Amino acid sequence: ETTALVCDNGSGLVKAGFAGDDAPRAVFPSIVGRPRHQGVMVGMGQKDSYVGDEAQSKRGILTLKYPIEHGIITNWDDMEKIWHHTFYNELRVAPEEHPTLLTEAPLNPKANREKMTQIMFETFNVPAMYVAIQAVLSLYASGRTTGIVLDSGDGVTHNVPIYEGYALPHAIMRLDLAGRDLTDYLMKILTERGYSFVTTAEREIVRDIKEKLCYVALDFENEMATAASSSSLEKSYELPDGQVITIGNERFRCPETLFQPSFIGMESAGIHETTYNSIMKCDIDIRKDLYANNVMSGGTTMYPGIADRMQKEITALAPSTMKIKIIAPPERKYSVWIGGSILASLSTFQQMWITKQEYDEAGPSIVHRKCF
Amino acid sequence: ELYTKYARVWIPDPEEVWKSAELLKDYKPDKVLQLRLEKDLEYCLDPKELPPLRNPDILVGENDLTALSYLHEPAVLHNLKVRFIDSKLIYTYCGIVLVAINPYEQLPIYGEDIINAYSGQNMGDMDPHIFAVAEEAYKQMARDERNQSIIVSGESGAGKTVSAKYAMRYFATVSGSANVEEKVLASNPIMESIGNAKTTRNDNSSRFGKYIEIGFDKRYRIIGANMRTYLLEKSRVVFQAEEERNYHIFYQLCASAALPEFKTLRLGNANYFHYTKQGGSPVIDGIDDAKEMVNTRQACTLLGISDSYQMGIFRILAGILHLGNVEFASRDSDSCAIPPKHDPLTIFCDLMGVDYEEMAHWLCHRKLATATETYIKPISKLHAINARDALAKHIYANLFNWIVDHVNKALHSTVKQHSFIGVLDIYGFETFEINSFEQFCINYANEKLQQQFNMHVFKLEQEEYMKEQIPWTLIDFYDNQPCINLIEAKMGVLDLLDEECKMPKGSDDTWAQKLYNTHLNKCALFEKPRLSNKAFIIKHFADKVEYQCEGFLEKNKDTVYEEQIKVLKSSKKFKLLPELFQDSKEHKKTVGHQFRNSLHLLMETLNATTPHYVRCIKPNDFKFPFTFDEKRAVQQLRACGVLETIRISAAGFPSRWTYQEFFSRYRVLMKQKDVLSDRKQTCKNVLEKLILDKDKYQFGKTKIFFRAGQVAYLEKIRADKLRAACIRIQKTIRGWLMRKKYMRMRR
Amino acid sequence: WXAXCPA
Amino acid sequence: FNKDQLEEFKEAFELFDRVGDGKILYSQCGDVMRALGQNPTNAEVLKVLGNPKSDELKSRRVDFETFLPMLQAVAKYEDYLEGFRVFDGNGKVMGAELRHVLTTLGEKMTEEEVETVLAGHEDSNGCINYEAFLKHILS
Ligand SMILES: Nc1ncnc2c1ncn2[C@@H]1O[C@H](COP(=O)(O)OP(=O)(O)NP(=O)(O)O)[C@@H](O)[C@H]1O
Ligand SMILES: Nc1ncnc2c1ncn2[C@@H]1O[C@H](COP(=O)(O)OP(=O)(O)O)[C@@H](O)[C@H]1O
Ligand SMILES: [Mg+2]
Ligand SMILES: [Mg+2]
Ligand SMILES: [Mg+2]
Repeated sequence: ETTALVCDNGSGLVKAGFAGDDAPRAVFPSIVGRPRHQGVMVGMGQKDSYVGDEAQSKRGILTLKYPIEHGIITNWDDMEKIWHHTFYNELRVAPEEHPTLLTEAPLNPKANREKMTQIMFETFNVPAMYVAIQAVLSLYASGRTTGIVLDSGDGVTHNVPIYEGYALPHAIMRLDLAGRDLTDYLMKILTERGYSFVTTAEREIVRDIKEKLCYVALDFENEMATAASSSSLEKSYELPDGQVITIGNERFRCPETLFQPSFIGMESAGIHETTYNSIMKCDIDIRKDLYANNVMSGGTTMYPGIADRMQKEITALAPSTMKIKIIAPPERKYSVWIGGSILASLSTFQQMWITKQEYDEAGPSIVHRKCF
Repeated sequence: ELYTKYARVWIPDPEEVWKSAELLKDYKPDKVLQLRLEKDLEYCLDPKELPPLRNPDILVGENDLTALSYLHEPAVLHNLKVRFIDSKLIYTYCGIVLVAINPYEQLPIYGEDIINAYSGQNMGDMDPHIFAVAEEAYKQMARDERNQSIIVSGESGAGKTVSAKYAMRYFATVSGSANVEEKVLASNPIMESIGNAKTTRNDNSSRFGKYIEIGFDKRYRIIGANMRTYLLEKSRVVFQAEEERNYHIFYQLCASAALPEFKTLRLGNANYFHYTKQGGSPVIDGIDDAKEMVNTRQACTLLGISDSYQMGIFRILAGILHLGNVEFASRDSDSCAIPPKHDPLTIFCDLMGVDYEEMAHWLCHRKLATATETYIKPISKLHAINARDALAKHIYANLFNWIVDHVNKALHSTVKQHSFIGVLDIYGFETFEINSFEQFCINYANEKLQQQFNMHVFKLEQEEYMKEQIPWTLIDFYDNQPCINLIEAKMGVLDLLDEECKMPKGSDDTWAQKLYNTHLNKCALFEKPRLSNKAFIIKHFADKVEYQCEGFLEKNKDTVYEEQIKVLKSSKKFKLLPELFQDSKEHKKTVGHQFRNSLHLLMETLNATTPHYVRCIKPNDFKFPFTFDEKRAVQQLRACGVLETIRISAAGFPSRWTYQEFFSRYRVLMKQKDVLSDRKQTCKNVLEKLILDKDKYQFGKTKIFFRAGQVAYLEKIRADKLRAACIRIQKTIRGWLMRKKYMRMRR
Repeated sequence: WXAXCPA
Repeated sequence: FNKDQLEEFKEAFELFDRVGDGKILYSQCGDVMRALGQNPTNAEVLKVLGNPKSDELKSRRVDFETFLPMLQAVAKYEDYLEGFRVFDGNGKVMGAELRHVLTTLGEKMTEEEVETVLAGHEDSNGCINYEAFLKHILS
């Protein structure tokens, strides 16, 4: 009859679709462009601002803003433009008619959840909605009731252990390393080889280079010695104008910064050693079952060899006699959406929704008690 | 009281359910009754009931069970039994329902003289006969453009097929034009081949509803017919419990395998293939599948399936059997593969004419397509086996639909159809030692039909009441809607089953737990069996039935990966295979959801149409001609729901009389000044004298109603007076006989 | 964010 | 009963003695009682006889002196009319129905008894004037 909308705000991609189907039918970058140059021609259809695939198409003349930085929504009018575009232009469905399910990272400020509810009820008039933790949804997607989720998109990285369907909130970790701040580093190392990508439009090109050519070394010192000692490792890529650029050790050297955040000047350990510290914060009965399932989720885990590097150094840190297993389905970029698509369709979930009546009675406050 | 010296009552007995006792000495108000038997007994009246009274003997044997004053299990059973054994009448009006006991014998009651006698009559005047139902449908279709339906129900073998057969023959006789009836009959051996299965209780249990529509031109000549089917059991294709078979056609096909044509199929014997093997019993006593194959192909040929197509059918069915033998080796927890040059899959790919490498690939992977980007990913051995089995089930249900379409092409006639009369053969309520997803579905269907029947009877009686201008409220309506909402509604048993299929690490243990948390004390109709965490009990209209959870997640799962269908559609070897599919939301649906949707289309058909019911009973298991058993029939009347129909009419006003015939009967009671030449007001007075409560009887304009007790009083009091009158005359007449004996004394 | 970070 | 009555009754009783011992059988007791103007039912007759068993009812013999208390005990129209009007209301009664009820209900009689009492009272339609027949059987 009526089937929930499932929308994942993320950073970078918005991905959205109807509950109970196989893959998101709208996916596009969450990016708002405003034109910065003087417009010369008259009678043009020239437009206030552009969203998503429009802004990618015209990006040479636009300034591009991301309205979400480290899973926190920083600008609200931009975000409303992105949601408006999602429902009317991408899905072409009136939000009065469909419950909505919205996704978020853990330990981010409560004002984010409050204002994200207030906008959905008051401007869209969505009849009911819910806000869900990204990591939880990856287990629904991967068919497990137990595991430690390692999740990284653009923006926030976080670990959440889950055991038999119970969360373990004191062990949750959050890390700001992933995905954007890899690219902002890749621009600086490419400057060392004599290319300068400064503008916000050039950043999208560096992001595409990162998606195509980077990979994680099994041993970081062996491959730096090798690529110092050869050109065998070295690959060249064609910029949008037809120039060609050649990239050597920089291509493995960039995603290594996930495992040694001191490269960009962070304090914390890398993803393997927050994963291990997260399992260490759990009680000793469960640990054998957390080591047996590590579910990797979100796009920044897509680099080739990131699973095998994870398995190798966690096996170095772990006690010798337990199997470490890393689970990394090729789907994983969409896991959070697929998990939400399953969850929003369960019959047992239909009592969970915040309904408009409860909001009208109790105000934006309700979200914190009812959700998570 | 009603209990007196030489009253009669029924007492319960284990070897025949009920036996008749005389009341040896009267009851006075507790602990015991003194009872005399066809020898002598004293019986504990126990917390609490009196034993049921027995009706006065004039009522017994009269056509309509509602005429009986006392309505209860043993009076019903007795009336059926004395009619069946002593009279050898097989048909009986329970209310609107025709009850038809299977005689296991041929009878002269069918023929054109009888048909002409029934033509034009009302139901009431002639004794009950199946023609008396067909005639009602025929005339109501003449009265009103509304289509009519006839609904025939019970465990198969009760003879629902023969009861439809005669209704059609009636239509063919009363008006003529043309061959269609014989053409309709000739379809049955293919429908019984594809759609019937051995079940632990029975053979040739049909597992699907079948609906035949007979169309009429404006002058009610038969045009022709079209056949529909519903509620097909699918899980049987891939799963059987002990002592069940798969659908007959698989075994007929296996036993044929030595024949010349099937040599190419590489068919084995039926214990070889995993889909036939599971049941335990390839063979049946007295049904020999090799001979049945001939009947099947002959009926195909009369219905003019080309012998080109007939081979195609057996190709597909052999495809399914061969498919089930394909077996997987798991090579990760998350991944599996088919062991190289697997022989079953090779033979399957030959038969289906597809690339072995593409089948072998698609069986083990599934494809997930985002807008721009596509990922081919492995699946668990568990999912690979679920997928394979959902493919077998989807082939079979399409093949069944295609065969039924070709039979429609044979039956259809082009002259436009003014209106139609439709005949529904549908299985009855089902209960076994063990109950499983098949029984759960069958019992849900029967509850929904029983609701629709309750509605129709309530409507009819309500309209008759206001025809007689009595207030309506006196007829209560008994409503099973709260049980339907238990099964179908949101957070129902089915809705939680469909949830637990997609839930991660779902299992029947967790499913049963979800049931208990949701319903256990929130409802009155749902109960947990005391000793088990694995079963649950639903109180149906007919009985409590206990279901085992342990199967339902295996059986409820269908999902079919589009890749595997596209591979089959690509097959160029032969035309029937791509023809089946010729036609993505549906491919997700679970078997429970498909069944629930098929049932809506059935109810939407029947609500269009005004029903007449038949019920069928199978009085003895061993097919002994004209024998009856209390202990079987008491079960079957519950299964067919005659007993609720009766007890719901036992409350109410079961008995009805003309003022004319009541007065004619009971002038015996009436003091000659108290008799007026007006019947109505005289009797309105007399009944006020004879029975205290107007609450027990109502004056309708032309008929008197009474509650279930009241006619017993009238016959008892009548007999009391008539006995006294006879004794008083008789002795004085013997006075004159002694005068003649004194005349003897002089002689 | 609001303090320990730019967002 | 006075001496004259007792003498007439004794003479009648002795006429029923088929053995010469001055006695009748129990089974004849009812016949003698009815012959003397009483109209007792078989139930009343059996009651005054003491509900005898088959053997003594069929072969045990009692003299007048033992019979007499029984005759006394037994001795000690509008209902008859209404009883016949049950089977009427034009004042007639089927011969078949009266025959059936007298031979099938109550203390059923033989077909010959019914033919004997019914002889000459039914017309061509098979109807009995029951007031006249009643006067006849009460005479
Ligand atoms: N009204 C009837 N007159 C004569 N024979 C009857 C009648 N009803 C049933 N029978 C007998 O019942 C037996 C079995 O009935 P039949 O309809 O053939 O069962 P079936 O083949 O299993 N059809 P079904 O029960 O609907 O699956 C046959 O031998 C019939 O002759
Ligand atoms: N194939 C790939 N290899 C490496 N990184 C990728 C790949 N595809 C996307 N990314 C990067 O991952 C980030 C997007 O991850 P995503 O899950 O879409 O984030 P979010 O969950 O916030 O939408 C971006 O940095 C994107 O450039
Ligand atoms: Mg994400
Ligand atoms: Mg049948
Ligand atoms: Mg048959």
